[PDB]
Amino acid sequence: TEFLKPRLVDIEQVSSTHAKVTLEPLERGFGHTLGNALRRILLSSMPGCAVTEVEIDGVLHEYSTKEGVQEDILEILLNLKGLAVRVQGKDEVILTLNKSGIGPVTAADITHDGDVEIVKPQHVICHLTDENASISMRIKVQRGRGYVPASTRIHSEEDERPIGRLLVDACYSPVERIAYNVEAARVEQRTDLDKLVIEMETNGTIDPEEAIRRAATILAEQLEAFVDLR
Amino acid sequence: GVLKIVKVYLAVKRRIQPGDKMAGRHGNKGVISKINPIEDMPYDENGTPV
Repeated sequence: TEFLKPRLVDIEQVSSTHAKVTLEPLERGFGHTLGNALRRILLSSMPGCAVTEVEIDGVLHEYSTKEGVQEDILEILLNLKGLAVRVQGKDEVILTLNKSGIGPVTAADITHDGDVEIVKPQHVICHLTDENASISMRIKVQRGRGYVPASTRIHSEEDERPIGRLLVDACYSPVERIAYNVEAARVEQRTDLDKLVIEMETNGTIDPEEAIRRAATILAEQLEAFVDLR
Repeated sequence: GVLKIVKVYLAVKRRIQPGDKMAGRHGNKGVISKINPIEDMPYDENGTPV
């Protein structure tokens, strides 16, 4: 056993969404071993927060039309799925949005909770055309992982059935795109030994370094069973 | 015979599933067989899945 462990070298954060992470030195073949196994956990298993429920006033269903609003309610729900939200303390927060007058309703119009950060405040949700028009809604953000559709969520719970509650497809996973590469390491005299560049392209909330840390933790927790129980 | 009628309108939102028929525009038919997870799909060197 010539155990040679890699170490986190450099995190080239080009943007808050897109960041490269270089990794060296890796012994031959471990570059692709961790590369893919991590990519899989980073795609599907990464916990995140996502808009689960919405409840707009003057709205009985998502297919209706609201006066003084360019977008149909479905297109508003779409914008709320891609609303970047980070809940710090609790798993479930129900934010309130009341806004009026002529203006594109941005994410900053939502009343921020003590422990809730709206990561992109300039994110568009709805367009108010008429000055007389006012919009009011209650946006529930819950935490989960992966992607939970509204068609899978309308066939499980349904204990309380309040008429006026629109469910939304949850985009819980924060990682949008991920693709690991391999480059020259140029260490001491290892030569063969190289590195592993993990390029991540995420939303706002989950931080590149933090996310890779969590993904390696999930893989190590699955490996407990193969180390401990034989 | 008819005294009154109530017409109800439902809205189903059906998503794609195995069995649904798809095609292009050159007569190339097909049936979805499996929705493969994003983790499993092919991806180019850039990293973007098919």
